[PDB]
Amino acid sequence: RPTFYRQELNKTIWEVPERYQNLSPVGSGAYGSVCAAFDTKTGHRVAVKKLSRPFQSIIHAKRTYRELRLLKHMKHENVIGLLDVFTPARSLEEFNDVYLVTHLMGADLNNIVKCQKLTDDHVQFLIYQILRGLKYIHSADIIHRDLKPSNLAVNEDCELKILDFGLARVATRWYRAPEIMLNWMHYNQTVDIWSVGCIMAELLTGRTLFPGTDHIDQLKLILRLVGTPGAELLKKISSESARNYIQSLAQMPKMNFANVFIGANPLAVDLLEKMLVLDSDKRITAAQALAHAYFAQYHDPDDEPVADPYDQSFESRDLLIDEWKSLTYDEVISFVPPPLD
Amino acid sequence: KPDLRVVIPP
Repeated sequence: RPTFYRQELNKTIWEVPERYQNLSPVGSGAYGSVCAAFDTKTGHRVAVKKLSRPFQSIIHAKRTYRELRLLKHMKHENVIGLLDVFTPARSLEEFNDVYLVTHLMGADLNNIVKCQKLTDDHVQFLIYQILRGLKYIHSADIIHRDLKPSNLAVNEDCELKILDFGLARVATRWYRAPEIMLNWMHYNQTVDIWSVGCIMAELLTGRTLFPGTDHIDQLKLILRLVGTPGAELLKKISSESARNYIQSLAQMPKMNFANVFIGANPLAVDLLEKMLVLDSDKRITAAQALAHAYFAQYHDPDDEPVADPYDQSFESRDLLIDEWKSLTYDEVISFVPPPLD
Repeated sequence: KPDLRVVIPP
């Protein structure tokens, strides 16, 4: 057990190991507050997050366990990993606070764009890394579910990492696939490919692609580009009311993407066409995208690793708050730090 | 590794 030192910031007690110094409140939310600090062990700055009452309810306890299990499993150059996880508690009996530590990479995609105009090269490398980390993630049967520019950290060398996975079950909505946004059916990994598509388009034209004011307004902007649903997709929509509303819409034909992204790399326009397909079963997968001509200068099959098996059977267990809490404690207890470089 | 550079805001 390291030596802890406790201090009060923004009216919140932070008790952490002495290795973390000069803690600076970076922000807060209903999830927990986050502090910026310098990690004297790696010599790198980091993000220290203190969870907000991890075990308030069965729901929260389980959600806490899911986040911890997910972060511990993530080991890839393009995905944020768990640098450290700790609790000042000396036993389960007193276990109550959970602290998560991750790398502070530089800036999110939005802050990059706001600073400079990107070259087609940058977009290539950026989208490539996104798909590279996504390939890793999807191979583990994990779906991020909330990809957007704010969840993309980029460093000075244009290197990228995916952060903040969606754990729950305008902005966000603008990069969401339609089957999710309106709960049309059980969705698959390709929802993230839909997000990548929206993000790529924005980087190329400097404009949000589907900035709808509300769900209906967005669905219309979307269906106007890709065309209205066909019978094949319709039969997949489980909601009878949903199907009913779709059929009520005035049919629309898919647009020629070349006519929307004038002046962009023909290869990037092709890739977009492949990602922005309305039927999720027809969208290109992460692995498939890495092999697309647009990324010819960065693609390397021997350097696009998949992940180990990720066991999610826990999602279907019905446990007591304290069982979920003890499970979480066990995970904290068994955490092995990443090799020092 | 790719010879790309980006400016990081303060």
